[PDB]
Amino acid sequence: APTAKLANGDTITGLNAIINEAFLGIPFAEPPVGNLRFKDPVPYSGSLNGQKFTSYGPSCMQQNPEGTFEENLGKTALDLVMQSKVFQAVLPQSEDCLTINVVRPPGTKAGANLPVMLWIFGGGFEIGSPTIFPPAQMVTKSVLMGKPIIHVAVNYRVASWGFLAGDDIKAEGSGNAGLKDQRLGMQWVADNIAGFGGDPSKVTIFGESAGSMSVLCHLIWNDGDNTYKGKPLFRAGIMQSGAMVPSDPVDGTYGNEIYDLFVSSAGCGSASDKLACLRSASSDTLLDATNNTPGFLAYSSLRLSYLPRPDGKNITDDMYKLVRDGKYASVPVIIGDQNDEGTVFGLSSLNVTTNAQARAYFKQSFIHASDAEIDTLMAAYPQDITQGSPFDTGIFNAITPQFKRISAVLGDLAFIHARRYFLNHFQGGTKYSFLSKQLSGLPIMGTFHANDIVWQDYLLGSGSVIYNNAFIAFATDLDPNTAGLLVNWPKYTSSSQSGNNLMMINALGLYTGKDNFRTAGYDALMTNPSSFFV
Ligand SMILES: CCCCC/C=C\C/C=C\CCCCCCCC(=O)O[C@H]1CC[C@@]2(C)C(=CC[C@H]3[C@@H]4CC[C@H]([C@H](C)CCCC(C)C)[C@@]4(C)CC[C@@H]32)C1
Ligand SMILES: *[C@@H]1O[C@H](CO)[C@@H](O[C@@H]2O[C@H](CO)[C@@H](O)[C@H](O)[C@H]2NC(C)=O)[C@H](O)[C@H]1NC(C)=O
Ligand SMILES: *[C@@H]1O[C@H](CO)[C@@H](O)[C@H](O)[C@H]1NC(C)=O
Repeated sequence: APTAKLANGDTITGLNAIINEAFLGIPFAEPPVGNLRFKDPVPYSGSLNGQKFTSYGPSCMQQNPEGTFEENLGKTALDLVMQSKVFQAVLPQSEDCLTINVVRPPGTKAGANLPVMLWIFGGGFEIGSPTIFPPAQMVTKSVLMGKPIIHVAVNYRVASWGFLAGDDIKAEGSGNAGLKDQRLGMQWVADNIAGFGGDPSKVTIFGESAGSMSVLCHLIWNDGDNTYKGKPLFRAGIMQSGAMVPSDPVDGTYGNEIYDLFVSSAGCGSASDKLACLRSASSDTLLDATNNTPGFLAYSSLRLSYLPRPDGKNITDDMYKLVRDGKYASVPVIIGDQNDEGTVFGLSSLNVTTNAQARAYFKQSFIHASDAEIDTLMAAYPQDITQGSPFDTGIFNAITPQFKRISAVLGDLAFIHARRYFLNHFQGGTKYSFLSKQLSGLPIMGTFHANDIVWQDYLLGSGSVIYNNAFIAFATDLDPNTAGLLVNWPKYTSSSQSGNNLMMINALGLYTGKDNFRTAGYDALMTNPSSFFV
């Protein structure tokens, strides 16, 4: 019964879920299969008139997080689970996965002109899909606050299929395919969303983790040109854990190293035209090859095999440099973090137990860093177990003498101080920042990376007034304060400003604070960001 009219005039039918109306599995691009593998997506051209969209399509192919070229039980066990029929029955995957999803308040009709919140899932640029991030909580809340919004989730290619790099990809101009899928989805929204009751001039893009870093990539995309048909694609962005990607270009050292290993595992090591050889390999061969390169939970940890990289075309340069140079879209922004971002990633190196070992690991991970730089970093992030993450836990959580130390560095470099760097240089619009400590006390993990997904999509907690209410107010009014919070959210200007510039969250509620913690670490990492690029 719920129906919507697309830009071409097609009339589609959806699912009435009582609490909302969903249109799930709408294709937005041609299947990037066979000879279209690794290439920019192609707009869908067929007709959908008369078709019904009542269920989530399959996720793009997924890389085993324990994947690696070494043989280990974690990799194997994980393969057994993902490849099992029950798992494949619950969470199906396919290379034919470029679909978009629209969920709206009950009774919405075209012409409602409601703000749109476009969700970009995260998953290490290696796993994930819109299916595991239910929008009901966000949609119900916007109705209750009398500020209804339309939730749009776009699917995009992950791992090798969406982020293969190296000299061949570069030469062909096929870099950052997965970000191009997201960019096409945004154009699909600009063209079609009105028919669903949405206002295309009121789009706020938001994502968590790799999805958050994706949001930043969209601000600096095409050197800050976010227009399509002369109009902005989005008017605001929200970043939940992640800003700049600390990465070398598509044709750099590790981009080629991973590419060579992928090609060899694919059995294309002898082809003179390896891309052509990859494009005709079976789906299982490419899957096995991908799982033979390191996954995000493997020892390599955040030194990712697949991630966005400057390609000289769409991401014209070092992302830190682009933000420093003013090459971004001029939109207001909300960016925040979870107190203990690094704890899950610190679990990947529990065999690093001595200071010498920790030094070697950092050396191995940051190939452009000098001894002197590695020295300043290890001085700024001491072995002292009270200093590490989970933060403020004293002598607790010391699985090994380096765990808390390694966790602190990874979380700061990848998420926390990267956020500070962004806020100190971004002058494109009003900035608001938050820091959550909602789970202080949770053994080992603390206020871990991605716990915000639980409070935003699954359960109500103290953080939910931020993750739902505050975000919906921002999408609607460009000010999180219209949410009617008990604590005013102060604008952020710089980390060295006078008073409180951070909205904080604890188990009891909100309070404000300052973004002035671990400044030695910030200087050790952000003085010359590129020294720590992967
Ligand atoms: C030492 C090496 C060099 C150091 C590093 C240097 C540079 C770093 C460069 C890049 C870093 C980029 C990292 C990007 C992303 C990190 C990877 C990541 O895990 O994300 C995760 C981000 C969140 C995300 C999307 C992931 C997987 C599945 C998701 C879950 C499935 C289920 C669960 C629900 C909450 C379950 C319901 C629960 C109940 C109780 C109701 C979900 C949705 C929580 C959120 C999860 C991946
Ligand atoms: C911790 O374990 C990792 C993973 O097993 C070790 O790294 C591997 O070590 C073997 C043997 O030296 C090498 O063949 C692999 O190439 C390494 N893999 C990677 C991804 O680096 C690591 O040496 C161990 N760390 C310590 C301090 O002992
Ligand atoms: C990427 O950059 C090229 C070169 O400027 C441009 O022609 C192309 O449209 C861009 N792609 C996207 C998806 O914006």
